[PDB]
Amino acid sequence: DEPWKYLESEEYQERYGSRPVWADYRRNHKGGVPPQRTRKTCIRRNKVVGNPCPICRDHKLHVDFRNVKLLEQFVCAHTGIIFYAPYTGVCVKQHKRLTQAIQ
Amino acid sequence: DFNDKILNEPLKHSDFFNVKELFSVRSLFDARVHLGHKAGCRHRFMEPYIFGSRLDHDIIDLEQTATHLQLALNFTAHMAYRKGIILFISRNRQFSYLIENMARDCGEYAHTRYFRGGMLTNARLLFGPTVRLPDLIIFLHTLNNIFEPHVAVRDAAKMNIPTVGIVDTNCNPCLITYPVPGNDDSPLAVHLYCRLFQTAITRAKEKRQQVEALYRLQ
Amino acid sequence: SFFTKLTADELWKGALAETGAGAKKGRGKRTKKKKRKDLNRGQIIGEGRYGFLWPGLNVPLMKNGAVQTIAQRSKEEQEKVEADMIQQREEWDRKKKMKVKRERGWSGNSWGGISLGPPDPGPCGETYEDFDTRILEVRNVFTMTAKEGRKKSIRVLVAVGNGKGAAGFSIGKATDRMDAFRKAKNRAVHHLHYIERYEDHTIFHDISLRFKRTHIKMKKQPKGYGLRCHRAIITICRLIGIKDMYAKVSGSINMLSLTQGLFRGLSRQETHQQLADKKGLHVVEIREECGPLPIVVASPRGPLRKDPEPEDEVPDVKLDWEDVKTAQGMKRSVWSNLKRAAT
Amino acid sequence: KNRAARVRVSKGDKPVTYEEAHAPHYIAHRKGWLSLHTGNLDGEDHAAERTVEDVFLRKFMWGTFPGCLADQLVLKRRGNQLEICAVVLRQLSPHKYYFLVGYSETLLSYFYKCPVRLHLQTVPSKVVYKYL
RNA sequence: AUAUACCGCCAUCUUCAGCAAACCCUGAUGAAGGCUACAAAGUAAGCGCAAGUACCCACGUAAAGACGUUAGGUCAAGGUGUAGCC
Ligand SMILES: [Mg+2]
Ligand SMILES: [Mg+2]
Ligand SMILES: [Mg+2]
Ligand SMILES: [Mg+2]
Ligand SMILES: [Mg+2]
Ligand SMILES: [Mg+2]
Ligand SMILES: [Zn+2]
Ligand SMILES: [Zn+2]
Repeated sequence: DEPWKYLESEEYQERYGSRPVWADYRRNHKGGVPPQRTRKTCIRRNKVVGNPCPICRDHKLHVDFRNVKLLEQFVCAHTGIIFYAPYTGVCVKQHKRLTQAIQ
Repeated sequence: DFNDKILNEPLKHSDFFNVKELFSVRSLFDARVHLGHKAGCRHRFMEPYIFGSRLDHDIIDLEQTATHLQLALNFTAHMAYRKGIILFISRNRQFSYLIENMARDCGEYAHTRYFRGGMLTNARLLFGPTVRLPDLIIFLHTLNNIFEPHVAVRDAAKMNIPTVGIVDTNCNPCLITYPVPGNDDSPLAVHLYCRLFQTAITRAKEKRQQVEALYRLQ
Repeated sequence: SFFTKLTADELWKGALAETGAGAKKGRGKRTKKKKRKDLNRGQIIGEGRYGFLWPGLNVPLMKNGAVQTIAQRSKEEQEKVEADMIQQREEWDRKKKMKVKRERGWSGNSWGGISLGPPDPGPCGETYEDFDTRILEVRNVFTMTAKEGRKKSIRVLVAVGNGKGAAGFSIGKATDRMDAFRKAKNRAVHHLHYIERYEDHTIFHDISLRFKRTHIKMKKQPKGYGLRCHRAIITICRLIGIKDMYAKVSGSINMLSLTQGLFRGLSRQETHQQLADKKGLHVVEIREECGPLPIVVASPRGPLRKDPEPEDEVPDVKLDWEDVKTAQGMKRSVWSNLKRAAT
Repeated sequence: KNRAARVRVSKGDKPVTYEEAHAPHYIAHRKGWLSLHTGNLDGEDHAAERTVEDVFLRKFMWGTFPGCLADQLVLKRRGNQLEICAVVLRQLSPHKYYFLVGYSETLLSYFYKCPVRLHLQTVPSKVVYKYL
């Protein structure tokens, strides 16, 4: 569904709970500190890559300016600065799209 | 809730069981509780309890002595009124017979013989899964024969068990909850402590029984 | 022959060879292992090559209130049942051999970020569901003996916490890994340290200390700062319930000493109410988000002191040239500020 | 160190039966012989036949009541008539039990040309002598 | 072929007396250690020793003799894992 009713739906609640979405994701990378630049994208030519970010694996989700209670979870409620892609675990392309949406 | 009311009623009152009447510094000085070992046997943590020194010997401050003794007696009597289990320890063989006899007379229990390893810590494995370990420990002799702290103060401080030990100049009152400075070695002092404790716990018991009988009437 | 044949348990023993020099000495072998199987449980006793239908055991004795009689299973349904049994055995072997997915903690082949679940219930009855466990470190200790030579003993260190300011570490040693885990878990749930915290997510003030040549400097930080500390410290903070701070370890590195010093410090930290009752003044907090506004933290429970503290000018205070550099900005290091993962 | 009809000591999680815990030097001292015949006595004969046939019988019965037995067999040959005694578990049904009982009894009778009978005692779970 | 895959069966120290699951404690919660009886932290399942049984006794002799070492011997009592002739 293009609208945001997928979030009010119960499957979101049971699939996530009260915690944010990024809290579940984890990155596979080299040893110690991970790289500073995330992957370019999770989908290519309608082909998904292993260990994709949550917004990309859940195709029912939609990056949209209007889904306020959705996208409020990345930027901290205590500090207006958005989290960075190495933090929230998402790829750079969807991160940029989300920056444009939030702006 | 009336049970909690009865449990809490004695708390607000100070000297509610009338324990101060038992002891007086006259009696302590007569029983020679004010004595202490030599300065060589002196202990740092015991310094502030020493009133002074005379003839390479030590003397205890009887005001502090009476204060700590009043506190100890009040605590023991409150716990006896709360039915809290009490256990005596005195590794000194000089008074084991007397201590066991007075323990029988009180109804509370004692252990003057050799203390076995992990008696209280592993007490569940030793005795059984469910055993009500004692709620109060007291010490007529804190140090053992070779003069280091008995394992009981340590394991009691571990398992959060309250302790009431009489501390001589050699003893370490750090772990003790209600340490009473005095003369561990003198028989007059031993007999005085035993009489005071038995009278106090018996008063607490009989007061509990008469109060609960009054409430059964009401 | 039939007499030369023999039963299954000794056969499996001799075939698997768990004993002998292989297993002894710890030499083992190069990652070859035959898994035990049970064939008697699989097939029911009735069927064979020639499928006589048995009213006694293979078919129900009575049907339609009529005793049955011996009959023949034709080859078509015989092959059908044989293919069904082949498929069933294949499914059994598949279900047996599969992946094992223990959540990735600090790294693969490391027992760092893994939790063993709550401690075991007590004998008298003590539900420890509130506690979460974590394994900080495990190593293969070896001590030698006359006859058997090297004797290996797994040593493990664990931590436990509510997430509510109460937590505790412990150590366990045993010949078996699971046994050491259990021992240390029980030891930890018995040994608990409580520590206060300022606003449910921070320590009260900065703590610098040394312990067995292991220096630690942990620094309070405000909300939304994150946990930038040693990974063991991150696990311990997650157990305790504090969500953000900073910390730098200096000198040696040894997680058990580190933990013991950390708990010593977090226990020796002073609360604001206790500090007020000690000093005799009102605490005053000033924020950057909030303007020049004094936020009262705690007041002395006793009577307030009449005179204020004299201003301490050019105070005698020892500090760290590292913090001086970080404050002055002349420091340069690529490793300081990185875009690391969540906490 | 001898290894003969004795179970290795484990940590204490191995249920073991009376005879399986006891050693082969406790045969007459603290055990009984599973079989009872007279071929072993002096002057008699056919003892080799007795042994081979009783081994065959033990194997056949173990394999025709598989997964239900929990102990060794007892053989009792009084002159002509042969008697068997077993201990089993109540896993399978009495239908199964009686059917296979009759089956094996008839087989033994026709094989040995001898009158055969067997008895079996049920137990909920195997009786353990010790934990080794 | 592999006893350097093993079971099964045994030599060995053994003409030993220790081995120990499960708990507690000390060492700053390190590898490790835990003995003082006019007693100071050790408690102990179980195995073994021992005891009892066999020969003529209660002694003696047999028997028994754990945990482990020699990658000890034995794929040739027998079977079996792996690799081969088929
Ligand atoms: Mg890896
Ligand atoms: Mg021999
Ligand atoms: Mg060999
Ligand atoms: Mg011999
Ligand atoms: Mg013997
Ligand atoms: Mg060899
Ligand atoms: Zn993506
Ligand atoms: Zn003295």
